[PDB]
Parts: sequence; structure tokens; C-alpha cells
Amino acid sequence: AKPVPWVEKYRPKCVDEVAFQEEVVAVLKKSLEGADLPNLLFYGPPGTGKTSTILAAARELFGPELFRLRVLELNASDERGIQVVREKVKNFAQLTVSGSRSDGKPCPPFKIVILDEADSMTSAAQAALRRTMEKESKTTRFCLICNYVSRIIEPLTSRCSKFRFKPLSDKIQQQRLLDIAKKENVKISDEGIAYLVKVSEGDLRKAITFLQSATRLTGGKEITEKVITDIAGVIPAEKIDGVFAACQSGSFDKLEAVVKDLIDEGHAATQLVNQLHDVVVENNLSDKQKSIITEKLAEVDKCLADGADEHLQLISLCATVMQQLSQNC
Amino acid sequence: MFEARLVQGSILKKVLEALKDLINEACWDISSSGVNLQSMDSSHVSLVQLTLRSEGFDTYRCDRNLAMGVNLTSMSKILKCAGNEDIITLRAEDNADTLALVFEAPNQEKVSDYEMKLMDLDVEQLGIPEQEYSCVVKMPSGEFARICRDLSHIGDAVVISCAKDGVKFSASGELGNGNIKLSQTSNVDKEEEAVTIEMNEPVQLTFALRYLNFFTKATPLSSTVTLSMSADVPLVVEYKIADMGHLKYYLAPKIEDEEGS
Amino acid sequence: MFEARLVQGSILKKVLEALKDLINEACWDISSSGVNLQSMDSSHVSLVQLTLRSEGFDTYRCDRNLAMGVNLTSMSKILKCAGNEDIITLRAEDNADTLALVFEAPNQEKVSDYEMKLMDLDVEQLGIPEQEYSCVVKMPSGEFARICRDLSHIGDAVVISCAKDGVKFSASGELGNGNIKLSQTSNVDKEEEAVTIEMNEPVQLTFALRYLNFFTKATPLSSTVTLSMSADVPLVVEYKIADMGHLKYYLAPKIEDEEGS
Amino acid sequence: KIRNLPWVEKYRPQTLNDLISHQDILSTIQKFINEDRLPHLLLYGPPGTGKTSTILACAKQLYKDKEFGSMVLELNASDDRGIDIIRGPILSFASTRTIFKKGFKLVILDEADAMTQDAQNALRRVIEKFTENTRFCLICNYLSKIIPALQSRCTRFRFGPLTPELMVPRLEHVVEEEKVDISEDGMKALVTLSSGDMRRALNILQSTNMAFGKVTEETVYTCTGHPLKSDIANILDWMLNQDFTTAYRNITELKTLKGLALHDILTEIHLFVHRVDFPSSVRIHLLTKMADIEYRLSVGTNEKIQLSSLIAAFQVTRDLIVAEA
Amino acid sequence: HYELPWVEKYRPVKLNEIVGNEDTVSRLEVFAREGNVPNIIIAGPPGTGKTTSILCLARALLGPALKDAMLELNASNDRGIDVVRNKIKMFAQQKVTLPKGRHKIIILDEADSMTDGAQQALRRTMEIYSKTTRFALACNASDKIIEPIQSRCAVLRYTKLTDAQILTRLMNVIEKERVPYTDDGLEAIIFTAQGDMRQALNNLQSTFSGFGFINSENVFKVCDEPHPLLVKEMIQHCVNANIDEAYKILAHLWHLGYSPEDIIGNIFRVCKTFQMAEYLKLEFIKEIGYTHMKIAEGVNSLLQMAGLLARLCQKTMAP
Amino acid sequence: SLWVDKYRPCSLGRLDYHKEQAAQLRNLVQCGDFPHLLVYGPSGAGKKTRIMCILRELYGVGVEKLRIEHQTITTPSKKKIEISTIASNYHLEVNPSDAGNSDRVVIQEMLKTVAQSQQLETNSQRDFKVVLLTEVDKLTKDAQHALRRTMEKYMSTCRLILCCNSTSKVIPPIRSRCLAVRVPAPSIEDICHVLSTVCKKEGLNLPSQLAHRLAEKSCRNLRKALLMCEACRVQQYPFTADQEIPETDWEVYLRETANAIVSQQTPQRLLEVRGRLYELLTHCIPPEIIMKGLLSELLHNCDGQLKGEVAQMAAYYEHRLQLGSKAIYHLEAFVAKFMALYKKFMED
DNA sequence: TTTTTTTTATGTACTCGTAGTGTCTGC
DNA sequence: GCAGACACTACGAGTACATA
Ligand SMILES: Nc1ncnc2c1ncn2[C@@H]1O[C@H](COP(=O)(O)OP(=O)(O)OP(O)(O)=S)[C@@H](O)[C@H]1O
Ligand SMILES: Nc1ncnc2c1ncn2[C@@H]1O[C@H](COP(=O)(O)OP(=O)(O)OP(O)(O)=S)[C@@H](O)[C@H]1O
Ligand SMILES: Nc1ncnc2c1ncn2[C@@H]1O[C@H](COP(=O)(O)OP(=O)(O)OP(O)(O)=S)[C@@H](O)[C@H]1O
Ligand SMILES: Nc1ncnc2c1ncn2[C@@H]1O[C@H](COP(=O)(O)OP(=O)(O)O)[C@@H](O)[C@H]1O
Ligand SMILES: [Mg+2]
Ligand SMILES: [Mg+2]
Ligand SMILES: [Mg+2]
Repeated sequence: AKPVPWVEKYRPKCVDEVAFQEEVVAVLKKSLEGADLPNLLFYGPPGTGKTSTILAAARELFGPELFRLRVLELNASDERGIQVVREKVKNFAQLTVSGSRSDGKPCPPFKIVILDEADSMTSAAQAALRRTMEKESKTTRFCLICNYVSRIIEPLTSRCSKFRFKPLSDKIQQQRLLDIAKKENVKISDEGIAYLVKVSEGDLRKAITFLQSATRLTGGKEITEKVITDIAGVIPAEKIDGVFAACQSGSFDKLEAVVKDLIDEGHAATQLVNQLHDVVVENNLSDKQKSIITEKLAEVDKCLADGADEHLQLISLCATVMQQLSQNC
Repeated sequence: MFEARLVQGSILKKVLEALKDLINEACWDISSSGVNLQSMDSSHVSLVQLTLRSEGFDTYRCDRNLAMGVNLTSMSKILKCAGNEDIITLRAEDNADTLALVFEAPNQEKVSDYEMKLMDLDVEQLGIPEQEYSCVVKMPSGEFARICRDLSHIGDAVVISCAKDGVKFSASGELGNGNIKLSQTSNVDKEEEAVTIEMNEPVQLTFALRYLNFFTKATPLSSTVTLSMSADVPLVVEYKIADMGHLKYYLAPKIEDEEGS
Repeated sequence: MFEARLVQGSILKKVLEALKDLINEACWDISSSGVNLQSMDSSHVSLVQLTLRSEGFDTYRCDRNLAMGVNLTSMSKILKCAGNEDIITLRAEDNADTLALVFEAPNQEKVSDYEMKLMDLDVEQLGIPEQEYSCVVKMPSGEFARICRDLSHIGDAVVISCAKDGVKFSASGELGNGNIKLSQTSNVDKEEEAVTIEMNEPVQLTFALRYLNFFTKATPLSSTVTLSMSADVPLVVEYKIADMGHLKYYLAPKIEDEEGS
Repeated sequence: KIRNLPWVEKYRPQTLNDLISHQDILSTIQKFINEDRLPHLLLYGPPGTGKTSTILACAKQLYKDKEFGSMVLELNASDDRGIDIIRGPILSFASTRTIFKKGFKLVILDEADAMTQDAQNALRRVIEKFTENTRFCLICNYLSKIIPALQSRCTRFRFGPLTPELMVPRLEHVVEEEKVDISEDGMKALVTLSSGDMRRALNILQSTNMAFGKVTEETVYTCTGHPLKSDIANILDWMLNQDFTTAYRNITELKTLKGLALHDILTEIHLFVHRVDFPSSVRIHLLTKMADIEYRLSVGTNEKIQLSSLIAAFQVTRDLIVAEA
Repeated sequence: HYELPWVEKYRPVKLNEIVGNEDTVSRLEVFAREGNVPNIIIAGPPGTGKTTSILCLARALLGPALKDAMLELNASNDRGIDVVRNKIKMFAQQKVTLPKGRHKIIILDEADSMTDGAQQALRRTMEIYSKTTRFALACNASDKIIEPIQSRCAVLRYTKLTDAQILTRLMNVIEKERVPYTDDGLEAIIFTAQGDMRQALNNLQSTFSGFGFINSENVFKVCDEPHPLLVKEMIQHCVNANIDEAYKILAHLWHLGYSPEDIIGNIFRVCKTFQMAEYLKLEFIKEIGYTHMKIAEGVNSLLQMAGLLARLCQKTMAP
Repeated sequence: SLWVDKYRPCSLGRLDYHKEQAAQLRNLVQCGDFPHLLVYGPSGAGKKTRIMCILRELYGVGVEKLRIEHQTITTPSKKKIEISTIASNYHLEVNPSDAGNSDRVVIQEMLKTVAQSQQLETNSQRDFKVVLLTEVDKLTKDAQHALRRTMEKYMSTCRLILCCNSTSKVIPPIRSRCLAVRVPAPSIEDICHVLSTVCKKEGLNLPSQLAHRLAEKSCRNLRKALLMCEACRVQQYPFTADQEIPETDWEVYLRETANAIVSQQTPQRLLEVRGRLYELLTHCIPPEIIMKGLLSELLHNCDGQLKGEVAQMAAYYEHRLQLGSKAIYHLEAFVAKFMALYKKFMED
């Protein structure tokens, strides 16, 4: 009886437990009924449930005894070169479809090849999947899982039926989090769950991780908004007001002081970019100032995505918004 | 349920050793008459016809017909650890994907159940013409293995000719030419070493030495080989196993062009 | 001061390559009863015990309990320079950091001496529990090396099942399941092929293939091998090597799947 | 009998008459077949236009089922096609005769752009010396990845994108064979979202028929997730006609309600920009900013900030367009 | 019997049937008539007639002794380091009785594929046995052949065939095949040929087989207009900061099915030899490479090409 | 041992600062179902101390019995690359950035063999093992993409604690799979309290002025503050308030490099500054820290209307340095751009 | 009128050195 | 009948380069 984290304890074991992805859930339930399953391409933001949906669909199609004979999962944690596609994928695709479910449930007459994280697969290795998917489509199906669909070549995009996984809405995510908190015998306030579904930004794995960590930190009493705010790394609004006051002052020394205070406090630069953008798009600045401040925010977010230094990007963004705030003064 | 029991383990080793670098995958066609195999090579130049009779096996039963395409490099690794004096059992079910190979150790103390996953290639049946040939030559398999090995040193393509006199092997290479002409070696004490000519019309054709040398690795299967040649139908290298069946090797002639001068 | 002398050059030339790709160091512990070696792999899976008693040496001198550590990257390349049937001796001073071994050059005319630096590593003895295992079986040495080589062509992990009938080696892979069952080989002329079962409790544990192939590289040292299995104790691969001592291996089992109903 | 197949493989043009678009090219290849003067072919174009299906229908028309295995040597990117394969199996297939029936042979090299340049240089004299014995068909999506020697040795046919007026009868054939209830706007949505791709037309049709049971405009744009053109017109109106805050609120509410992605919004706004009679400098600025925003979405970025930058790129040019007058 | 295509059916068998490069072909005619031909390397664009000239020269020099005194090696052969040492050198050492002025010919077709070590091993066998053997080399990229080999041979360079030179051979093929034609159809065949005789013969055979008549509409229904002939005016519109006409050409090339990699390759090919300022050309090429890195990274849409065109138009207006 | 290692706390109840976070981390790992952890913050904040305190809370005192394990990992190019791991009977510490650009092979092969095998002893040890990945911000994106499925498949028998300085270099698939634990730098009062308790445990007297100057000069790095305090006690045993504090050589070399930049704006001075930057890069100083030190020194010599453009140029060229592979090109480009801007500002 | 060295991540191609091994010679 | 010698192919290892 070992404890398990809630992202694996409450993983969807069937298609009916998958939330908010209604079109692909309807397609997979029709494939459970016996319809013709095509080749699938799942893409979207992280934590939306691309892996759990296809794993639940495969374990409902084949069951426990035929999951090892009909499902081949290849991801970025194992080597996927051109020779792995030429040998391991192609010889699996040429195997016979045999074996029946012992519980009396119907079994589809194909295998499923799950190529999770197809962004990391090279363009040469993706080119060898084309006639493998076309010729062996009578006996196997291919599901490509990725986050950026531009990192998969256009023949494989055309060969697969694309399904985009949307970020989960606040109603569905709040309902799932309240169901998980109900099944775990913990209590969370309405403001706490509202701030949780605002913080998680459609990432249900992040929401479940934050809920489990707030349950462990709280210990079993009421989960308020303060524990959620402290556990999410949300920068307080006084720091944002001090940043904008240092920008309105027009001095670079106070700008360096507030940037060094935010860096030394360990606040992530992506969270600061999000909060500065939220203040900027919801104030009484002019349209031109808001325009170039938001464009600088997009440039800073792009540079942070490429692993640039947080201090230099934040001081460049602060210099730009300081110039914009002191230009009209 | 398919259950074939090899009486000897050496024949399955000697069949597969000839087809190892030639046949890409084995297509075992099973009926009540026996086990058939008609598979081309990787280059689609050669064709191998294998027919193992039902009476050759120790026990043979077959309820419904089967066509079990299986990998041959996977079949090579399970046949290296096989004895040459033990029985090997081929088993496969009606609607399963496992081809069972049950045999004994060289130490002869343990069972060895080797399963193989069947393949699902949709291969069309190749129509064998089964017509007559303008040349039929009986020949020892040891001599035919030596001559194709001897002419691989000179060139890469052999112009093998046959007539009423006998079969003639020629190989124009970089060093020069090697011409072997053997005829009427039936006046010996043994019966396997004999050159017999049956048909009439002479035919000269050029074949690759790479595929002919692969055909000669079936030398321990039959002590005497048969060569069939004609002007249109390809060259046939017919091996006849003594009490198990027969093996046929087909090879297309190469395109040769005369000089304009 | 430590001084020991072997009786054959093949007792160290055939055991060092088994530890060449298995362990990174050879820690010799010198005692009055004999020389001990307990080294563990860097992956915390394999554990090799090698004890040679003082009676089997040509001569043996030990006044103080000293431990020396040397690396396998340098002792392997001088092993091939040494002969096969020559004599080997090992010398180590009390205060020096040099391990010197004196043997015969392979031309059988001159003294060849190599020096190796002593590596100071702070390790501790783990300590085997020496508990009563749930399985005790006896297998041949040369046959057991042929077992793990055959399952190396199938999958990267083998399954060991030792019931009262015998020991079953299994490997489920992407080619097919390979199952063997060694049992009841007491009716043989040679006493090294006597397959017998000495315990009653069955067990089934999966082990890594790569280290078991490393364990089978010390096979010509002895005629037999003893395998010990239990529910949670690691697998013991025991060799009774010649006359001067015995060799012991340990292998941690692999993980088991969540196969609960 | 019924088969569990995707509709891109269940409905494949096994004959040359089942293809829809390239009538001149297919008529010329059919007259090549009927006169037995088939040359070395080079079929290139965008994916999903019918290059593999054409040569497979030609190979089935030229050769019977009892001689197909010894007459056609088909190699693609899933097979090893190194220079030892060009010197080996391909050269031995090209330089030898047939087995059963006399005739010219065919070597189909599908996805020939993925071959190395050493193999393509070794392929030149195999094609040239054995023209009478065998023919070579090269299929690629990129003509720049095939060397000019092989482009000279093979006559080139461009399999261009399929016009939406010609994709309608094949989609209607698939619909009447699969018993699909589809309206006119569903057909228009299929042929608009396909953009000259028959594969993804059948993929969107099958996914929409399984997801909803009927194929209309709303079901296609819901299953695909593509924004409606009214949504793009509303986004452009909000971006060009009001301030930053109200446009941000309205576009954010539309993206939250409809579940839109910024890539397709950027694509449709880019298509809308060239239709709007912008000034030249405004058009250049909008194209550069939209290309920068499209490039920024290929990494782990925040889509909300890029949406704000998309609004910003038009909020900058509002005053420039109005002051242009 | 199967009839050959017009590329291989109407291959010239004599050196007087080869059109284009009149001085070099005439000197090869003189050398085939008299003898004592030096080592030659024939370089040029594909479909010019280099292999045809080499094979016709070898046939005219040797004649009935072509089978024993000629060694033809292609890129389909091995021709590694051990073939130059053990087969080319052994053929150069081989005794072949020939008439006066005639030597053995070692034809090394497509010598770009030969490695550097094989060409280094090819030098001394070229220099020692030159009294009895000769070398005939054909290539496309002559820089891949090393400098010591090019010093050991008379390097011949073939240029692209003009309109009249291809037109004469097309008239010969038409009069041999009784092909009905018009003048503008043959002009369209020349326009689609782009100096290539192979493409001219292939397009002529395709138009004759598909339609049975040669006018401009039947040629342009199966063949295509060349790609850089519109990319040139697209770059010209990008120079004058005309983004609308440049996008019109870009969208016309996009709707024909050309991939962004092919389009940006033609853009770089036009910008490499365009007639403009040098600094403007350099920053144009840098912008092309910056967009090509994004195209190869995975993002490749019409918006990216339009952004590239807009950046090329800005580079003009930012001195 | 130095003062950085002699008085490091062992458990979560002995931490001088972030005591509320210490109690929260104690309550987090009590049950055992805690998720993967992302301990992030500035360098010297105390991240590794809190990670070892979490390991002390989970297992017994045996996590302090550390040993060096040498692993040989085979590249796909069949080149043997040597890496070193610090391991105990309960956990493992891996720094995959020591293998360079082949860290993806380390993640795919070394971590998967650790995760695929369960523990030997299940009574003295717990039901799961911990893998410490240090400096995951220096990992390439391919290694982070290889990391993500191992973090989900084997998270019931193997837990991961990832340590980094900036979470911007961590990809959002990895950041979605783990709980982010923020460890801020200690304040001036916290560093003064730590230094005062260290000096009281050493039998010494530390003034408040000297402790405040040591806290201010360390830039809120407690490791560097403790090292500077021990250096000040080897240099002078009476702790004076105005006692000089020793400085690091690369920092003053960076300051003299920036002074050489602002002294003259010529291509010859640009060549000399390129030589100085080569001398800085050869001593294994990271180029982003070189950019940060340059911007920290160049903005002291700039006017108030020039600092924003220099900061934006420094950020732009540091981003181009992160995108590129040769740091000297982007460093010399930033220095040349600053020289052009400074000459234009001075001449106008 | 001025020359030393190893990093980029795969994939292919080339070239060279090495080691089990089938087969022949001999007492 | 069994030990030594001969060349045989498969395999390990090192290196270059990939554009117009
Ligand atoms: N739609 C969903 N319904 C229910 N649980 C979900 C859903 N999405 C995520 N979860 C939970 O969060 C975990 C993560 O789901 P995943 O399938 O790994 O998401 P993902 O799409 O794979 O993210 P990436 O792109 O692989 S990083 C699951 O194991 C569930 O516990
Ligand atoms: N012209 C067409 N007429 C009818 N169906 C078509 C046509 N083109 C494509 N299809 C459909 O799309 C499927 C795939 O067509 P393909 O021939 O594979 O396209 P393709 O030109 O080969 O694209 P690439 O370059 O190989 S990815 C076929 O099985 C048909 O179902
Ligand atoms: N100058 C020419 N005169 C007449 N026919 C020509 C000429 N050049 C090419 N051809 C025709 O085109 C065919 C191919 O010519 P080749 O000489 O083989 O091409 P090439 O010059 O070798 O170019 P590459 O680099 O080998 S593709 C010949 O068989 C002729 O039918
Ligand atoms: N609570 C504490 N009390 C006293 N000293 C501490 C405390 N936390 C950290 N330190 C000291 O500060 C230094 C911080 O280094 P480390 O723990 O490795 O954190 P980081 O990984 O962030 O550098 C350590 O050398 C440690 O001795
Ligand atoms: Mg996933
Ligand atoms: Mg295709
Ligand atoms: Mg040529």
C-alpha cells in the first residue's frame, strides 16, 4: 500500500474520464463502438491530456492482456533515429493482428503505434514514417503526440487526422478539481478554487499538482487563497506597483534596485512578464504606449523562451517601459 | 492447427543457410500436400521454390490452409542453437501470431520452445510456368559449388553455355578468361559424380555470380543437382532432397549488348 | 609485506576478463587465511566475491592485514602480455604505493615485470547475509554460458523460474518467447553434467541480461556452477574454482509490473 | 466486404480514371502506356495531390497480378536506399531480364528527395544505360533536393494543388459510399480547409462524421478548431476600429468562447491583410510584425502576450492609416 | 522489342551530329580523324553532350577494338581507392595491339563522385602509362576534380546550348519522326528546355505523345514555365519596394504548389547574380538566410515568405 | 573544512531563515506522495541545503554517507564519455551538463536504468528513490524533452528533485510536471545573523558594520559571504569595522575591462578588449556573467539618458549569444556597439 | 613573400585494421 | 587422429562532410 501522486492516481483510465476534449473523445468512443479509426495527430499546450486520452483509448480498445501485443509507445526518453524508424517501427507495423480479449469485449483488428513527443524526432526519421503509415494501415494505426505542429513535416501532417487539444475552461477544470477534492476528503473555498483555476491557465496537471501540494502543506484544514498564492509563486501587487513607480520616476538607479530586488527574491521572469502584461493591458495608458510595451513584452517572452538571462531581459523591458512612461512626462 | 515435426534437424539448418543472405523473409504455405515456399529475393532477380512433402516429416497434421510469412534473420538466430541429430517441431495455431519451434539441446537434456511472431505481408502469388527446357543437365552439387567459386575469382558474370556435348562455364574478367568445359563423367565408381545431357537445343546466357554462389550453399541437401536452361525461361537449379522434398532456384539472365563496331 | 605465488598462469588470465567489463576496480584484501575480494558494480546491481585460500598457492606470506585497490583499465592490457602456462607471483610492500607482479615473457626466456599504482578508495564491506536460499540447483559450466548467449538474441531481460522440476530460462521480446527447461541429467558419463535440484520452494524472478553475460565469462575456470535463488535475496552464481578457493556472484532482480487483479 | 481502414486508404484511386485533377498529365501518361513508350518519370508537387496513386495505378495497369513481384521494384524512404543499394539490388534489377513474362520493368523510387546525393549520382548511368530494359519513376515533394542530372534524365510532371471545383465529385463519391449526411456549406468547408489536399479532406470528413454524425460548416469548424471567417472579420474590426483595452477584451472573450488558436488566427488575418487596401508602408509593417509573431509561437512562449502583440501591430498602424487620409 | 525514348533513340553516334560548342566539337572531330588525342576533361551543364562527345570520340578512335581497349567507369561502379590501384593501373599496364596514333581510353564518367584519395592515386598512372593509354573525363562541377588531375588533362568547358543549336537538332528529330508543329510551339519547347537538350527531347516527346501537335498551349499544358523567370521580376519588385507586385508573384508561385524551400532557393539563386548594389545584395542575402533558417526550423507558411518580402522591401528604404 | 561546510544545517528544523518554507517542506514530504520538485532561486540562497534537508526528512541520517560513482556512457557516435555521479544508499546526484551536448544520452540511458529498477531494501529505505538533477537550466532542450516521460512513467518508485537558478531555461513540459519551490536569497539581516552565529560558534566577535558590509558586498550570496568572512579572519584577527574585504580576481578584471572600454573607443582598443574577453573566457567564466558584469560596470560611467539603450543592447547581444555557439563574436559585437554609441554620445 | 588544432548532433560514405573460423598439410 | 598455417568475411574503429 504505497502512496501515489494525484497526477497518476487520478489519471484517466477510460475515455469517459477525459475532460473538455469533446470531439476527440467522441471520435475515440465511436472507435470503441467499432468505427474506422484513422491516423491521429494530437497537439496543444502541455497538461491538456494528449497522452492520457490515447492511453485510455488503447487500454479500452485492447484491455489488459492485449496492451503489450498491440501498443508500441516510443517517446523522447528512448532513442528514435532513422534506423529505429526503419527497423523497430516497420517490423512492428508488419506483424499480424492476432489475440482476442478473454472477457468477451470486442477487439479492433489493428495495432496502435504511439509516437509521443514527435517534435524531437528528426525530419529524416519522419520521412521514413510515410509509406510505413500508408502501406501498413490495414493492420496498425499511428498516433503522433506533439506540442508544436510546425515541428512535424507536412506529409505526416497530411497523413494524420489532426486534433488540437484546447486549454481547459474554468468550468470544466473547476468541476474536475472539486471532484478530486471531494474524493480526497479535503475542503477548499470558492475563492481558493477560483484563484487555482486562474493560476493553472488551463493546465490540469499543474492544477492537480497545486491542489495536492496545498493539501500536503495545509495538512487537512481549509485551503484558503493565501496558501494558493504562496504556493504558485505569484508576485505581490506591491512589487508591480513599485516597478511602475520606478518607471514613472524616470531614474535608472531605482529601476536597477527594483530589478535586483525581484531577481534576488527568486521570482520567475515569466510570472513577472505575465503580471506586467496584465497591469499594462488594463490601465489608462495610451494605445501607442501599450502597443510598444506589449511588443517588448512579447520580445522578452520570446528571449526567455530561448534561455536568455533573466536579469538582462527584465532590465531591458523595464528600460523600455520606463522610456514609455517618462516620454509623456 | 498446424503441427509439422522435422525428423532430422540438419535439413532445416541447410535450407536456411542457403537462403540467409538471399531470401528476405520466409513465406511458408501449408496445405495437406505439404509445406510450400515461393519467395523472391531482395533484388527481385532470383526466385526460390521450396516444397517439403508431408511424408517427409515425422508427424504432420494440417486442419486448414495457412500462409505464415515470417522473418528469416529472426529464424537464423534460433537455428544456430539447433542440434543436427534431434527432432524439431513446427507448431502454429488457427488464429494466432506465434510460430512455435520446439527441439532439443546439443546436450540433449532440455526442451527449447522458440516462438516467432508472424508477419502480415500481402504477397501476390507468382505464377510458375512449368514449361519444358532446351537443356537439362545432371551434375554433382560439389562440382557445381567449386566451378562457380572458381570463376568468381576471374569475373563477376558467367556466360554459362550448354549443348549436346556438355555444359560450359566461361567468365571474362579483368585478368582474362576462365573457360571450364566438363562432359560425360559417368564412368566413375560413385553415382553422384556424373554429367548427363538430356535435351537438345544449345543456349548461351549470362548470369550474376553472386546469386549462383548463394544457390550452391544447398550442396549438403542433395548430392546431385539438376540444371535447366532455355532461351526464354530462366535457369533452374533443382535440388532434390532424398526423402523430404525438392528445392528449385530461379535466376534471370543479365542484359548483354553486342558492339556496334 | 605481502607475497603470493600462483600455480598456473591461466587461473588469473581467465578470471580478469570476466571482471573487465563488470567492475571498475579489483580490491584485494590480504589475510592469513587467504586473499579476499568483494567489489560492487557502479550501478549497485552486481556484486562479486572472490576468495582464494592460502593452501592453494605455491607460497604465501602475510604478516599484516592490508588492502590494495587497482583499476581494471590497466591490469587488463598487461594480462594479454603475460603467458598462459607460465608462473605468476604478486608482491606488495608494507609502506610503498606500488603493486609489482613478476611473471614470464611469452618467448619463455626473460623476466617481465610491470608496476601498477595503488588507488586509495574509501569503501566498506556490505556483508552478505548468508541466508538459506529458497532454491539450490547445480548446472554445468560450459552449458550455462551457452544459455545466456541464446537469450541474448531475443530480449534485453531474462526470466528465471526454478520450481521442483528444474530451472526455466525465459525471455519475451519483439521476436518471440524463448523458453527452455533443464531437468534430470543425472544419467551421463561425465559428473559435471549432473543437473539436480536441492530445494523445494519455487520462485520466479527477472534479471538483467548484460550482467549475466558478464557472469558467464568466468566459465572455463571450473567444471560446474551452482545457482541459488530466493524470494528477495539476489541470485547467487557460485563457482567452485579448481582447488584454491571459490568464486561467488550476486545479481539484483529487476522490477515487477503492476499486475494486480 | 467491410474493412477497418482510414478513408484515405479505403478510397484510393486504384485506376487512373478515379483521379480528379491533372487531366492533361494523366492523359499523356495513359497515352504513354497505350503506345508502350513510357519514359523515366519525375512526379513532383505538394503532398496529397496523387503522385503515389498515379504510379501505383500505372503499375497495376502495366503488369498483371501473377507477374507484379518480379516486374516492379518499389523503394521508399522507409527502406535503406544508400549507394550500396544503388550498386546492389537496384543495379541487379535494372541489368537483368524478367523471370516469367518478357517486358520492360519498373523501379519506383518514392520520396526520392530523401535520397543522398551520392546515391542520386550513382543512379544516373543506371537510368541511362538500361532505358530499354527498365524505367525509373522518381517521386518527390521538393524538386530542389534532386540533382539536376536526374532532373534532366527524367521528364517532369508537376502535380499541382487540386482545385476545389474538382475535389467535390470525389468527396461526393466517398460520401455516397459511406452514407454521410452533408450539406452544401459542409462541402465548402471541406474544400476550403483542405487547400488542395485530398488526404486531409478525407481526414476532416471522417473525423467530422465520427465526432458529430453530420458534416456541416459548424461541425467541421468545431472538430478542426478552425476559426470562422465571421470571427476573423470581427477580430480585424476590433483590431482596427477601437482602443487597446476593448479590442483585447473582445478578442480574448472570442478566443475563450470559441477555443481558437493563434496560428490559424494569424494565417487568416494575414490573408485578410492583402485584401484590405492598406498603404504600402503599413502593409510592410503589418507583414513584418505578423511574421515575427508567427515565428515567436514556434517555441515555449505565452500565447496571451503574442495575442497582445498581434493587437499592438494594428493599434500602431491605426493612427498611420487615419493620418494618411 | 521496345522502342527507346527520343533522348536515347536519337543519341548521336558520330561527332558531326553533336550541336553546340562548335570549336571544341570540331577539334574533337579532327582528333578522332587523325589521332594522338591528349587527356581531356569535359565540363559543363547537364544535357550538353559531354558523355556523347566522349563516347563518339572513343568509337571513332578505336572502332572494332572498342571492346578490348576501352574501360568505362561510372558512379554506379565502385571506383574507390582499391579500384584505381588494382583495376585502372592494371588496365593501363595491359598490352593491347592498336594502330598508330591510337591508345587505350579509360573513360571516367561523372568524376565529381570520385574521392580525393582516388584522384591522388590517379595521377602517376596518368603520367607513367600515357604512351599507351589515355584518359577521358566528364564532369559537371569541375572544382571537385583536383588541380593535379586538371593539370594532367586538357580541360574543356562546355557552355549552355543556344536556341538555334537546340532548334536544329529538334528539326532533325521532327523530320525523322514526322511531327506536326508550329513555330511558337517550338519556341515554347526551347523556353522550357533552358539550354538542356535532354529536357527539349523529353518535352517534345511528351507533347507529341499526349496531344499529337506542337503549339504553345499543348506544350504548356504538360510542361511548365521555368521557375526563376518570375522570381527575377519578384526580386526586381522587391528592389523598388513594390510589396504588392512581389506578393502577387509570390502568391502565384504559392498556388502552383511550390514548397517554400524551392521558392527561397530560387530567390537566393536570383539574388546571387542580380544587378544591383553590392551592400544591398549582401543584406538581401543575409535576410534570405535568416528566413531560410526559420523555414528549415519548421515554420514555413505564406506569412513567412510575405514577411521575408516585406523585410527585403524595408532593406531598400533603410540606407 | 571551511565555514561554508562546517556549520551547514542538517534538518529542516535547524534552518536560520525561510523557517515557514522549512515547515511547509517538512509537511510536504511526510506522507511520501509528494510530486517532483523544482527548487529554484539565486545562487547561494540555500537550495542544495534545503534539498539535503528534505532528503534528511525522508530517509535517515544515511543520506550523508556519500560516495563518488563513475559511469561510462556510450554516445550514438560510439564515443565513450565519462560522467561522475554522487550517490548514497537512498538517492543519487547527477549533473548531466558535465557531458556537454551529449546530456540527452545521459538522460535517456543513465536515468532510465535508475528508474526502471526498484530498491533492494524496502524497510530501512522507503518505497521510492530520489534522483537529484543539478543545474537543469544548463541542460539542452533535447535532454529536457527526453526527461519528461521518465518523470511520469516511474514516479511511484523514483522521485526527482530538479535544481536550477532560472526557470525560464526549463521547458514548459518539464515545468508542468513538477512542483516549483522558490528559495529566495537571504536578506541582509539573515546573512548578518548567520555570520554572527558562525563567529559566535568560532569564539570570535563580529561587529554589525563589518557583517553588514560582508552581506552587502556578497550580493545576497551566503556562500560567498561566509567565504569572505573566513578570509577576513585569516587576513586580520581583530575584526575592525573599516577592515578591507578581499575581492575575486575575475570581477576586478571585468571592471578593468569595462574601464578599458570606456577609456578609448578605437578598433585597437577593441582588439585589446577582445584579448581581455578571451582571457575571461579561457578561465571558464560563463559569458552571460561576463555580460552582466560588463553591464554592471558600464552603466556606472554612462549618463542618465544613455543607460536604457546600453541595457537593451546588452540583453539583445546576450540573447544572440544564447542562440549562437561562439561567444566572442557576440561579446565583441556588444563592445563595438557600446563604443559606437559612446563615441556618438560624446561627440554630440 | 606571413601555418595548429579540437569542439558542432545525425547520417552516410569511405577506408583500414583485427579477430573468429572453414579448410588444408602434415606425422 | 589432432596441432599448425592459410586466407576468408564480418565487425570494430577512425575520419570527412553535408551548399551554388
Ligand atoms: N483532460 C484531462 N482530463 C483529466 N485529467 C487530465 C486531463 N489533462 C490532464 N489531466 C491530468 O494531468 C495529467 C497529465 O496529462 P497528460 O496526458 O500527460 O497531458 P499532456 O497532454 O501529455 O501534456 P504534455 O504535452 O505531454 S507535457 C494526467 O495524468 C491527468 O492526471
Ligand atoms: N487526385 C486524387 N484523386 C483522388 N483521390 C486522391 C487524389 N490525390 C490524393 N487522393 C487521396 O489521398 C490519398 C493519398 O494520396 P497520395 O497519392 O498518397 O498523395 P501523394 O501525392 O503521394 O502525396 P505525398 O507527396 O506522397 S505525401 C489517396 O489514397 C486518396 O484517397
Ligand atoms: N549537343 C548535343 N547534340 C545532340 N544531342 C544531344 C546533345 N547533348 C545532349 N543530347 C541528347 O541528350 C542525350 C543525353 O546527353 P548526355 O551527353 O548523356 O548528357 P551529358 O552531357 O552527359 O550531361 P550529364 O552531366 O551527364 S546529365 C543524348 O543521348 C542526346 O540524345
Ligand atoms: N539555513 C541556513 N543556515 C546557515 N547556513 C546556510 C543556511 N542555508 C544555506 N546556508 C549556507 O549557504 C550556502 C548556500 O549554498 P547551497 O546550500 O549549495 O545553496 P545553492 O545551491 O543555492 O548555492 C551553503 O554553503 C550553506 O552553508
Ligand atoms: Mg505527453
Ligand atoms: Mg506518397
Ligand atoms: Mg553523362
